[PDB]
Amino acid sequence: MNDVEKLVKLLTSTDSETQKEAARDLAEIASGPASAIKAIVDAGGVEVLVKLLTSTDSEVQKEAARALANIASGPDEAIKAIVDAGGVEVLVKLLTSTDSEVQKEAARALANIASGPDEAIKAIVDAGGVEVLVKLLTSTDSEVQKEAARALANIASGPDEAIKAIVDAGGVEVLVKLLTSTDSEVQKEAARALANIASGPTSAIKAIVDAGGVEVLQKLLTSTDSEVQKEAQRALENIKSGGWLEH
Amino acid sequence: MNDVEKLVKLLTSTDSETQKEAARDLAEIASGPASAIKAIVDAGGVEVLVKLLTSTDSEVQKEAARALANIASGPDEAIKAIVDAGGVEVLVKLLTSTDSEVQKEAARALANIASGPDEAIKAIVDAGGVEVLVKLLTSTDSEVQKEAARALANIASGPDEAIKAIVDAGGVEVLVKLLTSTDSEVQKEAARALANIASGPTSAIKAIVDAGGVEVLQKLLTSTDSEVQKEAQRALENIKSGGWLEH
Repeated sequence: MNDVEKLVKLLTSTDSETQKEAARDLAEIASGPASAIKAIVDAGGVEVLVKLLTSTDSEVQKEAARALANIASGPDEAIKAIVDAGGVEVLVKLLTSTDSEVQKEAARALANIASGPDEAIKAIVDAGGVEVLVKLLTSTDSEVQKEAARALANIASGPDEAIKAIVDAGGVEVLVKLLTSTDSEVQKEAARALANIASGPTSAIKAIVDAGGVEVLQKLLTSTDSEVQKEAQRALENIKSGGWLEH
Repeated sequence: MNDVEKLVKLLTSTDSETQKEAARDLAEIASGPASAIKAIVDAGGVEVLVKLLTSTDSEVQKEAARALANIASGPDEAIKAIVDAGGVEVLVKLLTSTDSEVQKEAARALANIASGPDEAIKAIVDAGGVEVLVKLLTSTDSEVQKEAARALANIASGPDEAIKAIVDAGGVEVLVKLLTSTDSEVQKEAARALANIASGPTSAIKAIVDAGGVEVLQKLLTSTDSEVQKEAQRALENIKSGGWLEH
């Protein structure tokens, strides 16, 4: 066995300390090159990490989720490995963990998965992750809010079905509420999510209009944060086009 | 009125000669910069061109379709203008024109539209364009075959639903048959379409396998055409991954 294969073996230790440490080392390795990530994938690390997500020890869950989130930030092949191992359905369940770090890592992993191919986003939608993520937008934990908003923004950059899922879950109204959040990062992600939702079907534009989103986006044109301004402008222009008709 | 607005006005002439000529000049203008294309769009040219598609004069239809195809090769905003004007449903109908030039231009326009955002591809799928395009893959007209295959390849680069539409229409078997076509251009497009279909759901991989596509792609690894080889290799690697599970 090579070094990565040894770490992956330690993930199966019966000692939480050993498990957490192996997952932590794998997470660090995953934060490196795409080649390092491919090493973990070829070593069967994803399947094992996905199993660790079901650990009764939140510490193990958090570290395994963190490793997968780092892996999910790699090549599409890495993301596909996670999806094919059934990792999305499990990460969606961890979104409701009472442990905030588990929630955060789970959301960050889903957000990274959502930055992948349309098939990766579909996996999240089919797993019912959108409705759960929308609920997390109102988490009392700022970090959880940020990751949830970022995940939704990425999901909204996918196919029509993904945006429709956000709309049906009532996410538009919630995201519009977050446009005036004092948490800069949250506001930026909420603005990007809406700009993306606005490039979808006309029905999504209608939801934005109903939520009074046009008036809120208009005020953000004066935001001192250029990223928020930039997203607000893109969202407004998309709204002006009216979205794509559902024929 | 500016020069483009004048041309767009001539499209409504009662003289086919004037109409054809205006559409032809607009097509030429559209083959230029993105700014030139935006000029036509802002002048309301798309709506008018889409109406000309319903002309009883095949000569007018062909020239209007040609102008729209050139327009569709521009910015996503140009493609959206076509979709929002109901141009896709009409172009789909022209695919079955007995006039080969109309078929070719209609297919080329749809192919260009399909190179756009996922919402543009969805419009084609919802209009039932996939099944019609699959039928055109066996057209006795080589050019029509090429445009149809190119359109399907682009459609296959979209969301899961788009690939599923190709599979349900029996397109996979047909595309595999075209892999051994003597028409280089057709073969290249068929290979790209399959490579794209292979990055979809596992069910699409299964269709490729059933069609005996793995063995045909394997033989193309020896093709003297590097593009075919390159697509065959990509398709084979996608097949090896097994596609994305439908959870």
